[PDB]
Amino acid sequence: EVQLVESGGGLVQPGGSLRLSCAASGFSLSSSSMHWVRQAPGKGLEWVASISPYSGSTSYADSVKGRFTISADTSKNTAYLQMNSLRAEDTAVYYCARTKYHYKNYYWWALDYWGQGTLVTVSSASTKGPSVFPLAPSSKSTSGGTAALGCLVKDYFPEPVTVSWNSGALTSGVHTFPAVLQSSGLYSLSSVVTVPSSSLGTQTYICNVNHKPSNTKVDKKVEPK
Amino acid sequence: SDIQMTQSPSSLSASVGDRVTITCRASQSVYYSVAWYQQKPGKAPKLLIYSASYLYSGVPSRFSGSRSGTDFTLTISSLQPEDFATYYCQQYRRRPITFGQGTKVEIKRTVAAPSVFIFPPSDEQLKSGTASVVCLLNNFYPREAKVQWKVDNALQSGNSQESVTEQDSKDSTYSLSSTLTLSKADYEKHKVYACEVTHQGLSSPVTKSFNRGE
RNA sequence: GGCCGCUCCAGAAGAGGGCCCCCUUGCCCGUUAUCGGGGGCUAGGCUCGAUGUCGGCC
Repeated sequence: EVQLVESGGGLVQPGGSLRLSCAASGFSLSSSSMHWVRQAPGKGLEWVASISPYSGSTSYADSVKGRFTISADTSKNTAYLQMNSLRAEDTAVYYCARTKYHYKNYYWWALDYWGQGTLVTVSSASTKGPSVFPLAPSSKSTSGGTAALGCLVKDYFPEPVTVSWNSGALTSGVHTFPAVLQSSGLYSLSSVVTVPSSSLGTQTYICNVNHKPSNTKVDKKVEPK
Repeated sequence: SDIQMTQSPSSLSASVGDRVTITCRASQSVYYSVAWYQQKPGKAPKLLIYSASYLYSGVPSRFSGSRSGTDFTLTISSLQPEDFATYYCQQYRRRPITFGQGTKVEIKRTVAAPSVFIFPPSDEQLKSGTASVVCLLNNFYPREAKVQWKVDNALQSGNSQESVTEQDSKDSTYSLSSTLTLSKADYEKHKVYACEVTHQGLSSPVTKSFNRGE
């Protein structure tokens, strides 16, 4: 019956602002302490701020003191995290979480319910669609009677990109790798598939690359030497 | 002086029915103010254990924690398939609350060598001034693998990035992709582009390569 | 010198306090809040006090 729903995450440049929201149902904010904990891409968990809505008390991690402000509105059963002067190193999934109040425990214990998280990306990078290049099946890079081919989805921003093959008809043996952030601020990633070498003449292989933030759709056909 | 929580091991492999132990050491005493969380990819953490050994409502009894000095232990007595996940410890003895780096429990399976494949940059990309050379390591286990890029027999460094998939849902293997990125000018300087893969499943490293043009 | 005092000065000065360790909060306690007891360490850094090597008045 308990739900926490975060909203307000998005893309913004350094020095900008965002206001997160944490809508709670199934329990009352005045019977809890509310927290924001962030998870940077690939990294662990790190606490940001906490608030006791019953009393007004708040606390902050030393790295957001004076930039972020946690607040709660009991008339909306919601908590908020105003984020000013965002830097790149604030990029993360931001979760809110409740600690339940127990009038016998004499202090706040673990974080016993977490929301789904909202993504905050802080970057100077410009929104841009990908360039798709074929990863050509080789005449000298067969594995068995099995060949690998693919397509490189390069220099796009922000995440995410969707890739399918032959309009979704080809799914078996597909690996679409996690994107990597290059030093230029743009993402790149490859999707690959293994295929019978004997099918290299008769079957046509086309990767369908879609990037919503840029309305960019590419269909790239990959062919041998 | 924040209290630091250091989790070990960084990851471990196990099979259904096994007894799994994860440990977490506090930089100084935290009495019994420790909690343990489970988190699965692209999902929220779930509280398992609080006050170092107390079972949270709804947490199955195969989960248990204990304390020895500043060492804290999460035990799963009989690993079930839905427990493959990342586990974090946390202290709340003192603010700021702090988290361990997390322990990933991965599915055990038998060793499998990767199929290696090398991809020269497309002609299309070369005219735009950049060369990406891609090396694919397909369907291997365990995770640990090393890709060495070699250009005219010269060991490359700092000009490649790697990405790895999660354990395949059907056969639990990994696949890795490494991209070597060059200025087109540097690419034209050299002939032989080699990808040398080492892995426990390969008795000797596998080199895949091409020559520019030929 | 007498009387008064601690605003300045001293550290010549105690107590609070602080840090660490044990006890699953364990006499009584506990801000919607992390204690208490036991142990070890801590002095001039804060409060409060005391003092003179201080100050005020006659």
